[PDB]
Amino acid sequence: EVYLVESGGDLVQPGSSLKVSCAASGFTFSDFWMYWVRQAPGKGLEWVGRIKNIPNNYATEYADSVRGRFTISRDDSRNSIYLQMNRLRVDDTAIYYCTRAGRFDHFDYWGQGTMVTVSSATTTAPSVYPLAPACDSTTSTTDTVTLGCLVKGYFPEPVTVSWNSGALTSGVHTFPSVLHSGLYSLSSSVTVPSSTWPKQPITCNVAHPASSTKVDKKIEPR
Amino acid sequence: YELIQPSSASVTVGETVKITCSGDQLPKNFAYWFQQKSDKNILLLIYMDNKRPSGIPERFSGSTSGTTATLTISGAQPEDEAAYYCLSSYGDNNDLVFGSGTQLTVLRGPKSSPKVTVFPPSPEELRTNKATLVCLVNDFYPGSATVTWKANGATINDGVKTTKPSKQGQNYMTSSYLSLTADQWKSHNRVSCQVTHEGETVEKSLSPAECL
Amino acid sequence: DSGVVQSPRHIIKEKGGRSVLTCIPISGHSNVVWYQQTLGKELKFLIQHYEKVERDKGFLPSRFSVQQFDDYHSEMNMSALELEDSAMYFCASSLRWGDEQYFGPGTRLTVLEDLRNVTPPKVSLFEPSKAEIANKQKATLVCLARGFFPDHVELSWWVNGKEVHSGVSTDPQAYKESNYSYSLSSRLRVSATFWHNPRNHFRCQVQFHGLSEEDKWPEGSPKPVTQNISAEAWGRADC
Amino acid sequence: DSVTQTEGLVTVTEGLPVKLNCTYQTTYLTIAFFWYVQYLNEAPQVLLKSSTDNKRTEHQGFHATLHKSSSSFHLQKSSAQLSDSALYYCALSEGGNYKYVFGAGTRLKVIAHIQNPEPAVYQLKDPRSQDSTLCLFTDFDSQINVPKTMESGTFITDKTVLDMKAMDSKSNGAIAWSNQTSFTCQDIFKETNATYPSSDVPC
Ligand SMILES: *[C@@H]1O[C@H](CO)[C@@H](O)[C@H](O)[C@H]1NC(C)=O
Ligand SMILES: *[C@@H]1O[C@H](CO)[C@@H](O)[C@H](O)[C@H]1NC(C)=O
Ligand SMILES: *[C@@H]1O[C@H](CO)[C@@H](O)[C@H](O)[C@H]1NC(C)=O
Ligand SMILES: *[C@@H]1O[C@H](CO)[C@@H](O)[C@H](O)[C@H]1NC(C)=O
Ligand SMILES: *[C@H]1O[C@H](CO)[C@@H](O)[C@H](O)[C@H]1NC(C)=O
Ligand SMILES: *[C@H]1O[C@H](CO)[C@@H](O)[C@H](O)[C@H]1NC(C)=O
Ligand SMILES: *[C@H]1O[C@H](CO)[C@@H](O)[C@H](O)[C@H]1NC(C)=O
Repeated sequence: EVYLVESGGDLVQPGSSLKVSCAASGFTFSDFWMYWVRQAPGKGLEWVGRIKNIPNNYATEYADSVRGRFTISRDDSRNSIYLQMNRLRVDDTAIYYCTRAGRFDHFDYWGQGTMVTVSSATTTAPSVYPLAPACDSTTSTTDTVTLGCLVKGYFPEPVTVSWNSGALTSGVHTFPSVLHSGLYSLSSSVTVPSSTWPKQPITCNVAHPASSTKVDKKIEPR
Repeated sequence: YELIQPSSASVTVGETVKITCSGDQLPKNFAYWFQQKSDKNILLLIYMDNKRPSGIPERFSGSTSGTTATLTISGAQPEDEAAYYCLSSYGDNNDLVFGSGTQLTVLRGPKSSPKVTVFPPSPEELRTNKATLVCLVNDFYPGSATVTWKANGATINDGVKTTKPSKQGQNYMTSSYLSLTADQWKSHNRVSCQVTHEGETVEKSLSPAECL
Repeated sequence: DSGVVQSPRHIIKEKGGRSVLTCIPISGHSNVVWYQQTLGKELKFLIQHYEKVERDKGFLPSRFSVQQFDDYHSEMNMSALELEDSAMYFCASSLRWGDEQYFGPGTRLTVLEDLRNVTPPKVSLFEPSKAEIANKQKATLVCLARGFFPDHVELSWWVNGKEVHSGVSTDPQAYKESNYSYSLSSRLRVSATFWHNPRNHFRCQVQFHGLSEEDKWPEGSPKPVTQNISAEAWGRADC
Repeated sequence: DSVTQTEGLVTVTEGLPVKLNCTYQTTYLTIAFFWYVQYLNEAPQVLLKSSTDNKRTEHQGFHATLHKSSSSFHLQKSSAQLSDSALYYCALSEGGNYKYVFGAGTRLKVIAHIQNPEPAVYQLKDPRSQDSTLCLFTDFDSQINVPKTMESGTFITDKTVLDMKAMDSKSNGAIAWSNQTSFTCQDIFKETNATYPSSDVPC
């Protein structure tokens, strides 16, 4: 029941300032040093810093990558530590993770994280476009049929793409995003038996947490 | 300083693998091995370079000689194919540092073949005067297949973008895109997406872009 | 040297650990023997060596293998240490066969299950009692080092920068406050006149012994290394 | 072969005599017998050694004459100082095997003698941490049996003697502490034969 919840991430323009927090629950936040750690999309884990408790003068230590701009702060009264980040750089865009180190426990619990996007761009609402074949390219083994949706035009944090509001879970295929001209894009496939969709609804429910993307696209035939 | 870790790794189900992390100050500072799955969850496998936490597979040993600690996955399993990061300290202030992580892959054996699926630009898509051709490829193992598009039998090298993900327990995939001027596709003739699956000179061609 | 030398005098390690003891015999003496004193003091014969590594074996554990050198330096190799090996390893020396042996300072090593259990103590200086001063005309300063593990401590009293023993009384052996927590108290008594003197300093120093070079300490907190923790107070409390 | 000696603790009051019994058992011609004194926190040092069958082998207080006939190297000391408080080892070296036999050992605890016992238990404080249930039992007779802890968080050490700057008599001590900040020295010090002097602070 030990819980670590990061909060504060956000997309902000370079040279900016972001202060993310790390919450705690399920133990004596008291006898533990806490640390900060970010990770770039395809990049590995990168340690940011650590902050000891009071008996250790709350000593703070930061990696070289952010020694002069990044800072950590602890708030025992709330059982939390924060990260004040200034003069931010795109290369700072990452998901920050906070862990803990006790007398016997070491880096066991990690929080979900919190996304920070440092870029000179703005939330570019996504656009979903139905994907459908049926161009009987003579050599049809159409044992099944596939299709999906082309979410394109979004850039913020990850998004969501369901099908028939969950009902359809088997035969789905949400691939990894793609960086295109500063704008993300992503498609989602689904494979059913030939005689199942032109009759049954094959709708895809796209979402984009950034900007209320309550989208639904009832994929009709051509 | 810097911690070395092999860029990747490969072990066959049942067998055993060995990930090495070389650290100049290893002899002085402890090591810690973490596991990161496609899900992006951080998992502490071993700590104090050789003491595994309860709840973790006993096949995860963690020795460490001189300046090189090692994670050892005995009888490697499928659900074990993920990222592995060694952790340690350095300097007087025991600064912390991770390795360049390692990407071990678990070989199964069932060699499947490609399953391409091209998709012509959407009507509304063309509406915006844009032609983004999505060519997918499913159910295949193992080697990555370079999905190269072609125009009338002549490769295409502009506005394209592909990946090589792998999920669906024992099932690899890809999403080789391809943008195009609405007045390029409308005025195109043979949009292709040649896939090249490992092991074979594979060429699922599926020469698309013909009807209307 | 005309005196046996032993090193190190304190070794804390975890199981499986591997340490080595050393002994510099009295110059001239050829006969060198290693002894082990276990819980309560029962000198037990390990392995004896005479003029180089010629030997008369004993209960010396196969894991431990000692050899002599040219200078006659003899070391004791400890490997695969176990909680049972926790002892006081003395090294004695002597001349020709049969006359007066000489024990070195000894190396007290403690093998533990969990190093993380090691921890410095907490020194607290408790001032005298107004009563005592009035009635008995004396001032008794009580010192109480608490919550520390390897009872590898040595309390010392320091008045005015100078170490003192007259009137000092430290506990013989540290008590086991808990299963993983020891404690040791001591007391010092000085005249009610000396106590009252505000220009008089009193310091209780507790020399604790922890890990060293081979500091393989968990990266989650401060390594408890050998250290000196103290507590000091001056003269009469101002009224 | 063996060198057996008293197994008790031999508690003694300063001034009275002492006598640790040591007998040996050897198959070879003994070369020399010795007595070792190992003081608290110190390596074992020779106290005295002998080879003749009658030489009141003397040293910094102790004396012990050997007697082959009855096989014995008994040790005794008329007046006993508190400094004598230590562990004693009887040993020897015999021919043939070259063996250097050692005695089991004998602990020695000489206690003090208080002229005018003034039993009293005070409660001292600690300017540092606010918590501090400390008690000091002093000047109580050297023969009284200091009570023992009856509950956790509490603790009563063992009596200990202190002889301040050579001026006069010494003093027996015994301190106690607890977490049960509800208790008082009188309670903590169960079975009490003392005065628990204390009151409000002037000024
Ligand atoms: C101690 O003995 C062990 C035998 O297990 C050996 O590996 C080691 O090198 C020896 N080291 C020393 C200092 O004697
Ligand atoms: C270490 O000490 C702590 C506190 O005394 C105790 O809880 C623990 O059981 C000991 N051993 C280990 C392996 O934690
Ligand atoms: C610690 O206490 C436990 C009781 O749970 C006991 O079994 C064990 O022997 C003790 N260990 C130490 C090192 O005191
Ligand atoms: C600890 O003891 C050493 C040697 O006795 C002494 O030099 C040093 O000053 C002591 N440390 C403190 C803090 O008193
Ligand atoms: C020998 O006699 C003395 C004299 O009382 C006694 O103290 C000692 O205990 C005896 N030896 C043994 C082994 O009891
Ligand atoms: C106080 O006594 C000990 C040590 O002070 C502590 O562990 C315990 O929790 C307290 N007493 C009780 C009854 O809990
Ligand atoms: C009780 O016992 C003692 C031992 O000190 C004796 O001196 C005295 O008569 C009694 N004193 C008190 C305070 O009971």
